[PDB]
Parts: sequence; C-alpha cells; structure tokens
Amino acid sequence: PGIVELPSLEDLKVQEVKVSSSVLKAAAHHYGAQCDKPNKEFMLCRWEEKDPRRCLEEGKLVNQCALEFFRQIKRHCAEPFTEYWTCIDYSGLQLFRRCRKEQAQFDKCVLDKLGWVRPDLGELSKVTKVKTDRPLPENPYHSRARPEPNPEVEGDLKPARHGSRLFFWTM
Amino acid sequence: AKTLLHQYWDIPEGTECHRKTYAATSIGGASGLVVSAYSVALKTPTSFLEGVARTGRYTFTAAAIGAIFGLTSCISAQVREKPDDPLNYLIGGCAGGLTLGARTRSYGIGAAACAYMGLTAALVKMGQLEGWKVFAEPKV
Amino acid sequence: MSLVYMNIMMAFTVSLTGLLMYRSHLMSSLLCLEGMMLSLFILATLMILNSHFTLASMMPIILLVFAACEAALGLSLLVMVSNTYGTDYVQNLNLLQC
Amino acid sequence: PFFDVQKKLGVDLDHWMTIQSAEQPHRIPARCHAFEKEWIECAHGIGSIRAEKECKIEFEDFRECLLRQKTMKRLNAIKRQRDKLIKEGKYTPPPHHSG
Amino acid sequence: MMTYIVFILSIIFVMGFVGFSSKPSPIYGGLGLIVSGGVGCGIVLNFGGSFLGLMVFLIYLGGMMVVFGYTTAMATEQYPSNKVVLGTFITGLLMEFLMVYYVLKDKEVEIVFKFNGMGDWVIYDTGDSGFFSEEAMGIAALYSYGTWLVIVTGWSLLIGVVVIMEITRGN
Amino acid sequence: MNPIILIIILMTVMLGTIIVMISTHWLLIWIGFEMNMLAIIPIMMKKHNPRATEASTKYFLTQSTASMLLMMAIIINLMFSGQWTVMKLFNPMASMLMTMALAMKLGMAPFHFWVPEVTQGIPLSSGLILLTWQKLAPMSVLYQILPSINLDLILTLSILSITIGGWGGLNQTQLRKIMAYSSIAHMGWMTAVLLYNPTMTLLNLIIYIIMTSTMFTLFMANSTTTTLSLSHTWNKAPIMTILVLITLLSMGGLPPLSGFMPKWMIIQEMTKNDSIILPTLMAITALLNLYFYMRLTYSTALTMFPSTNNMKMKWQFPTTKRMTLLPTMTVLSTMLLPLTPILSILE
Amino acid sequence: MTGRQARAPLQFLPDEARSLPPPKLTDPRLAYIGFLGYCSGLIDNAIRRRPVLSAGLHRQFLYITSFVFVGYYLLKRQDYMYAVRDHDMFSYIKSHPEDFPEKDKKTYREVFEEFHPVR
Amino acid sequence: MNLMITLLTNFTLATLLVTIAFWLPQPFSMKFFLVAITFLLFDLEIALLLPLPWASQTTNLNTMLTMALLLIFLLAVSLAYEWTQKGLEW
Repeated sequence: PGIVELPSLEDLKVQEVKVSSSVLKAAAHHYGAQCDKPNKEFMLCRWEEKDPRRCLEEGKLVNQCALEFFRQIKRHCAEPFTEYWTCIDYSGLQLFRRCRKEQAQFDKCVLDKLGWVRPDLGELSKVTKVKTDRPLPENPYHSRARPEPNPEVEGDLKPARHGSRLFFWTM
Repeated sequence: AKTLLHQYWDIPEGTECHRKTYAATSIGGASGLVVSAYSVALKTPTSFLEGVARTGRYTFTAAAIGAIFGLTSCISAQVREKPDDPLNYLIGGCAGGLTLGARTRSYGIGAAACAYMGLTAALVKMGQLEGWKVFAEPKV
Repeated sequence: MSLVYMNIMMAFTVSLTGLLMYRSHLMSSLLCLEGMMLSLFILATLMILNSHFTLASMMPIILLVFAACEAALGLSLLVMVSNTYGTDYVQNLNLLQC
Repeated sequence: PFFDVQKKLGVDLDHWMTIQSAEQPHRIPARCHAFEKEWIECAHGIGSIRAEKECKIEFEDFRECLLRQKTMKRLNAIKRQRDKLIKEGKYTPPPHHSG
Repeated sequence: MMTYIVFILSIIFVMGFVGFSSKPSPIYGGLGLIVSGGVGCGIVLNFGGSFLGLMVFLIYLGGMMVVFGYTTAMATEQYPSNKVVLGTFITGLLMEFLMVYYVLKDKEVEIVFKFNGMGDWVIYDTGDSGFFSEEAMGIAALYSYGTWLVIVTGWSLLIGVVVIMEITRGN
Repeated sequence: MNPIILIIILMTVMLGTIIVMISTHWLLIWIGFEMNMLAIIPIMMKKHNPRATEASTKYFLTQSTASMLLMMAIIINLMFSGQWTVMKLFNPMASMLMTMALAMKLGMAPFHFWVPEVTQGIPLSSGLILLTWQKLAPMSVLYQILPSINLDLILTLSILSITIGGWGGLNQTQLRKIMAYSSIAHMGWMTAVLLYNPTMTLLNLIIYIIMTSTMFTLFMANSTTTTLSLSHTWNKAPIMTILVLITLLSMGGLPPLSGFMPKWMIIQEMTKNDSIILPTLMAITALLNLYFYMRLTYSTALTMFPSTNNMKMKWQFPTTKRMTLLPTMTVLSTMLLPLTPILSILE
Repeated sequence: MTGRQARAPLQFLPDEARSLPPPKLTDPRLAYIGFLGYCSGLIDNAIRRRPVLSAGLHRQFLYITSFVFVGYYLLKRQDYMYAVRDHDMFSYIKSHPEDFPEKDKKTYREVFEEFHPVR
Repeated sequence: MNLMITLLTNFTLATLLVTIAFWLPQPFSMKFFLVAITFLLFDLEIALLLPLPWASQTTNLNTMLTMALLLIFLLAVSLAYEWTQKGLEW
C-alpha cells in the first residue's frame, strides 16, 4: 500500500565521530557535563515521535557537539588523557575502578586548567526537564477513529412482562 | 469429504450421467476405507493378508452399493423424466440394499436393507429437495 | 514464518505418533510423552525469544516443571503396575474388559 | 460457567500475566507494543462482533507485526530474483560493501 | 559450519525423535531422548537461550532421564535388530528426507500452512540496548508479580509428594 | 489411607476444579486439569486389588495424553496471535485440537474406551467422584471457548456419543458399565447445545450430577455389582425398590418426572433454529437408552427373582449405612418438574 | 442468552434488584417448596426405621425452614431475571424502529382466504 | 559456535585417545526408588528457588523476602513431613 519516505543521501552526510570505543567510554562523564545539554532535544524528539528519519537534524547536532567536545579536549590538557584511556583500554571490559589514580590525574588537569567538575553519583540520572522549539506531536500511532461505542444500558427496570413468557408456569 | 460430496450434489439430477456413478463409487471407496480402518484397528487380523482382505471386502462392498445406487439413479431419472420425486431414489436405496444382501449372501438382511436404505435415500433426496441444512443454522 | 517452526511442529507430530502407536513397553510411551513436552518447551521458547515477549517469559520453565511432575506421577504408576505384576507390558492388562 | 470473583474482591491477581504492555518489572516494551495499544483501543468498548468486522485492518497490521509472514515473502522473492539474475550474469553485484 | 546451522541441528533433533519413536529397548530410548535434548539445547542456545536452554539441561538431562534409565534398570529386563523398529526408522528417515528435499529445491512445503522456506537468520534483534539479557530479568520476575503462579506450582509439587508416598504405600 | 490424607486429597480436587473455574490464564487451566488428575489417581486404588491398578493405569495414560494435546493446542494459539486470555481462539486447527483434547478429558465417542474399563474395577466412591468432577471440569472451559469452534466437531462428537452410549449399553449387567454408558449418552446431550444456548448445557449438567449422585448413593446404600444383588435388595427392603423405580425412570426422562426437563428445553432452543431432523434423531436415541434402564427396573422392583436365605439373617439387623445425603438429592432430582422457570436462575 | 454486564461481577442479587416487587408471604410456589420440605422430612423418617409422623418433629421444622428460605432467595432472583429480560427486550425495540415495521391492520372486509370445504 | 569449536576439539581428541587405545594392543527395592523421586521433587523446588539472586534488585523487597521464605518454608515442610512419616527409614 503506502511507501516509506526515506531521507536523502544529502542529510546522510555528517562528519561522523570515527573514534574508538574505550576512549569514548572513558570520556563519558565530562561529556555528560559540558555537552549533552542540547541532545535531550534529540531524546525528547525520539520519545515523542518513534520515528527516526525525522529527528536527524538533532542527531547531526549531537554529532557536532561531541566532535566539538573532543576537539576542545584535544587542543588543551590533557595529552596524558591518552595515557588514561590506554591505561583503561586493555583491562577486559572497562571497569572504571581499574585506573583510578590516573583518573584523579586527568580530573586534576581538567579542573585546575579548564574547569568541568566531574558529575558526582548519581547526577547522570534524576529526570530532567527539557524545552524545545517544535510543538509536541499528536497521535503518532497513525490509526483510524474508535469505530463504535456500545449504547450503555441504563434506566430503572420494569418488572417482568406477563411472567416468564414461556409455554406455561405463568406468573 | 465436503469436496466430493459437493461434486456429487453439484450435478443436476437431471442427467449429466456416469459422473454421478463415478462420484458414487468414490463415496463408496471412502466410506469403506473408513469403516475398514476402524475394523483393522479393532481386530488385529494376524495375518496381515487377512487385514488387507477384510479392508478390500469392505471397500469393495461399499463401492458396489454406491455404484448400483448411482446406476439406477441415472436410469430412473432418464426414464421417468421427472427429476423431483424421491421415488426414484427409493428404488435406488432398495437396489443398494438388495445388492448388499447379495454380496453378504443372505436374503433377510437384503430385504431389511432394501427397506431401510430406500427410506433413507428417499429422505436424503427429499431433504435436499426442500432444503434442510447440514447440522446447524447455527444462528437463532 | 521463521522456518524452524515447521520442523519443530513436524517433530511434535513425530513425538505424538510415537506416543500413540507403541508396541510393548509403557516406558517408551511415557518417554515419548516427555519428548512431546520438550517439543512444546523448545517451540514456545523460540517464539517468546523472537517476540521479545519479555514480561511473561515464564511459560518455558513453568510448563517444564509441571509436566515434569506429571512424568514423575507416571513413573510411580508404572512402578506400581510393575510391582503387582511381573513385567510392565501393554499386554497382561487385558483384564477388566470393556 | 465463568465467574467474576477476580473482579469482585478487587484483587487483580491474574491480569498481569495476561497481555503485553502491562508494566514489565523494568519498564521495557515488547517488539509490537504500539500495535497492541492501538488494537486494544480499537476493540475495547466493543461487543466482539464488530471487533471481527470493523478492526480488521489494524488486527492484520498487528498479526503481520507479530509473525512477519508476507514481509519475509517479499524478501524471499527478492532473494530468489537476485539469485537468478546473478545466475544470468547481468551487473556482477555492487550491492555488497562496494561499487 | 555455515549459516543454516539452526536448521541442521533441527534435522538431527527430529532424527533423534524418530530414533526413539521407533520403539527400541527403553535404555536405547533414554539414549535417544538424551541426544535429542542435547541438540534441542543447541537449537535454543542458537536463539540465545542464555538461561532457559541451560536450565532444561539440568532437569531433563540432569534429573529426568536419570530416573528413566534407573527405572529401566530396576523394573524391565529385555534380555536378548527387529524388522518393525528399524523399518519405522527407515520410513521416518524417508519422510524427513522427502520434506527437507522439498524445502530445499522448492519454494515452500505446506501441511496446511505456508512455511516460507529458507534458513532463519530472520527474524532477529536489530542490535538493541539489551544490557540485561531479557530472559534473565523476565525470569527475575515471578517474585514481585508472581503471587499466584509459584504458589500453585509449589502446592502442586507438595501434593505430588504426598501422592507418590500414598501410592507407594502411604504412610 | 488416613482420613487426614483423604481430606487433603478432596481439598486438592476442589482446588484444581476451582482453579479451572476461576482462572483467566491458559497455564492455570492446564495446571488445574493436571492437578485434578494427580489428586484423583489415589482415590482410585483405594483398595489394593489389581483391577483398580490397571484401571488407574489406563486412566492415567489417556488423561496425560489429553493434557499434553491441550498444551499443544495452546502453544499453537500463541504461534498465531498470542496472548493468554481465555477468549475466542485464532485458529480452526488449534480449536480442533483443543476440542478433541477436551473430548478426551470428558467422555466422548471416539475416546470413550477408557470409561467403562476405568469404572468397572473401582469401588463406588471413586466412580462417583470421577464422574462428577471429571464431567464438571471441561464444561467450564467449553462454555468459555465456544465462540471459535467449527460446529461439525461438537455436533459430530455429540451425535456419535449419544448413539454409542445408546447402542453400547444393551449388553452389560455390570452396573458401573451401565452408568458409564449412561454418562457417555448424557455427555453427548450436554455437549450438543454448546453453540446455541449454553444455559441449557449447564442446567443439564446440574440435573445430571444430581441424578448420578442419587443413583450411586442408592448403590452405596447396599453394595451391588449385578442385578441379582438388586433383587436381594428387593427382598431385604421395600423403600430402596421404589427409589430405584423413581430414579431409573428419571434417568429415562419421562414428562411427569424431572429427568424430562433437560431434554425438552434442549429440543425447544434447538428447534428455534432450523434444526429439526437432528432433534428427532437425538430424541429417538433418547428413547433408545431407556431400554436398559427399563430392563433394570424389571429386574429390581417389578418382577421378583428368587431369593436366598441369610436374608432371613439380615432381617434381624436394621440398616446402618450412613448416606451422605440421599433423600434431599432424590426429591430435588425427581419432583423438580413445575420448577422449569428456574432455568433463568443460571445465567 | 448471555451476561449482559458480567463486568460487574457475579452478584447473586444486584443492587438494582431492590426495585422489583418481592415475592409475598404465603405465595403458592414457596408453599409448594414447604410441602416438598415436609415430604423430605417424612421420607427422612422413612429411610431408617424410625416411625413416620413422629419422633422427628424438629427435623420436620428444620427442613421446612431451610427449604422455604432457599426458595425465597431463588424466587427473588427469578423475578429479577425476568425483569431484566423484559427491559432489554423493550430497549432493543425502542433502539431501532427501522427493522420492525408496523403491520397496518388489514381488516377482514378485504382479506382474502380460500374455503376448501370438508364434505 | 566458539564453544562448539571447543566441544568439537575435546570430543575429537577424546575419540582419538579411545580409538588409538583400541587399535593398538590387538530384583529391586522401593527404597532404591524413593531417594530418586525425593531428589527429583526437591531438585524441581531448587529450580524454583535458583532465580532468587537474579531478583534481589527490585522496588518490592519485603514481598520478595516473604515469598522466598515461603518457598524454603514449604520445602522444609515437605522435608520434615517425609522425615517424620518414615519416608527415609531402614
């Protein structure tokens, strides 16, 4: 019946953050601190419309925000950020209690030289308001109307009309 | 099954003949296989050749009754030229009962089978002629 | 249609015919009942996994434990029949004629 | 008969094992959540006969979400066509990983 | 060693069901049901299958066939193959060969269905954020929501205990 | 046997049947059927004769394979549109397997081969409780899942069960086999009108349960297996004879008596549809299954067989059996004729 | 006929059942039930060898009381069921005038029916 | 299939060990049955118990404690019943 409406290859070209996984995992909390403020726009778009191919401008926005954040952490202290994530890389699944002293070192670098207090637990939680520019959608479950209501039977009941109205045993 | 009984009753009766007798032989073969399947399940013939013999006898007799019913159906419908009566299938059921008694080789069973199969066949055509539904409305 | 479901339904018919036709020992009949149980277990479990039917995923293990204690009752009945007789054949049961 | 002590005592002790979209112990959906919500809202105040003859479109949408029969039929037709045209040899395929 | 490994393990599964539905001696039957349960464990672990297929393995291949072989050892003798057993095994192998041949070289095989015939890498998850192996948290219910179900299950097992002792000479 | 253990087993039969009545989940219905089986097995083999052992073996095998085929039907129901709500099903094949499962659960014509064999080698109490609760437990389920059944299933099983419980039944003087073939014929009746108005089915269930309780209570009042023992009961006591007369005639269903009321209402709300030849066939077979009732009455209370002394000895002892509740059930079962508009007490 | 607001659970007598007229004192149906209870006590004397019409008078009074009580409750439920059936019938009459047309009364000055004499 | 590779290597090397070890040199009691069924029923109750360490992180903790104690309590009642009622005696 109906055909989909796919986006073009012109919107499918954002400078992708082709970084690896352990550095992205170790660089998560301060990325939650400085950036990740305008991507709850994207989160609210994704949970008010269950439809990617629509919220992709905000996906490009979080892509450029994360690339800008890694640019800003690339230009300044630390270069031993590289030492910190390669200290945490080869430890299986990356427990954050593994390389703790260099975590303190990177925190002291970024604090005494740039700012960016680390989010204490549990501040990557605690349900957060977000305002947007687009108005909130209605009925994204694209369906028809609720077809028929049952007429609700009410009214005070009469007694029996001439008994059982079976063969006999009248009244 | 519904497909082959529908093929039997779909023929105008009427004369579109020998398809009637082929469908009636198919009915007879099916019913003989049913009853012979119950019998070979509930007897343990020992040997298996006896089981094949009993199933062949049941299928052969039921197919013979169906064939003779269809033959005198077609002949009576062509001769009388009145396709609405049940009397022609009364003749049909009595002929089928007589040949049932012939293939079991006793005559009182053939007489009672003539009477009962004639009455049931007249009732079947008569109920098809008026219109009495299979097993249900099922509405109210 | 997730093609494997056809094979597991055909496996159910295999176990059901093995439950129905059975020659000598009641233990083979009870073990094919257990095989039928395993068939229902596996079939429903693959369905619930591919559905992401994650709330009521209790069906495999609870179907399993109930029909397992059914098989336990069957073992006790077969032991009682084999205790009051010599063997546990389908024969030597032709008493109490219908 | 079917009785209604389930509704009478006010203990809804058995209505949670029943459908999807009742609240899972961690708030996750199933695979066909929204199809269920619109189907249940289609056939709620309904005497189960105009449910048969009126909510048919959304019910077929829900059924084809649940089993994905004809979508797999379309994908299988695409696979068989792809096999016979690569058997032919026209356009040694750039649908895999490169041009 | 390739894609249709779920289908091939299903072939060995139905072969095992035929292999003890041919009615051998019941210790060969227990062997056939053990092999069938192992490859059924293989099938459900191929769907993953993280808990339930290793869970059946302790019960049927851990607690049920043990007592089936036990009762084979203590009750029946069968002291010495046959025409009927191996002939039914041949006809079962023939029926499976015919069905899978018509699955292979045709579109679909219909008992009264439409089984869309190809191996099942479809359907599957599109790489969701599972994070808890949804079987695990599903069965990690039954103690919050599961009031009635585990109560009647345990009650049935208790009544099973008193039933077994009564038939085996209560008290 | 301990009396505490018997009270426990009765509690579990009641628990299983109430779980079948009350639940809305399919697993719980299957649990109720299985627990009903597991509890009802040691009510049989109440003695230790091998007759009850073989009867319990046959019963367990048929009951367990019926339970597992029911589970097959439910897992087919979730192979199609899948939810655990006792409602309209979503497959003619699943409904076919499910109604054949329940037809194995309760006494039907292809499946009745275990019923006289399970009733012959057991005492009277086990037969009473198995007939009552094992013909009460599937009727609730069929009353639930009626709106998605191919009618030819139910109607074929009903017709064939009425005529098998008729024709098989002219040959046995084993009273348990007589009552079992009567159970087959009445379960055919009580299943027949499932798709038209199930109020008739449940009222017929009430009437049949009360009638069979009266009949088995009269047999428990004086232990008999044959009709000659009933002629000795004629010699020893006269009021049991007129009770056998009234209860056998109310199993026969005659219009002055209360056993006719379930037949007549079935014929009414069956013939308000276009079904007429099927009522007259069913009621001809209802005339058929009265004949063994009638020769039983001729053996008991109307002609008189020659008696044996030591009935002279049994004269000196007045009766000392306890009845559970015989007279209340009797006059509830037989004088209920002018209370036909207690039809609508049910729905 | 089916429930018809089983939603709204079993409810042996609804709270809308206190609008119908109740069954009166000494109505003949519960008089029949009391006669059946008297006969039940009499046959209860008759099963064992205790003498009829005597030495069981408390059991006579008990069976009369219990059966008249149970019959009274069932008479109230019966009257309610017939009342709700009649009100639902008239509600479906008034709900759709389109399918139950008024038969205009063809009086017998113009209605033609043949004779067919029996000689 | 990685653990299937391990299973295949162990199975093949074990068959190599066995076949190279072989080509080279050339009534009953009820008391036996009660313990096995007691194992079976208590093992099924173990199967009901064992998802307890999965469950201990929810927002309904008192109820979980109550029903977990109910499961072990029922298991203890079954144990003490067959203990007192000569179920395991000699």
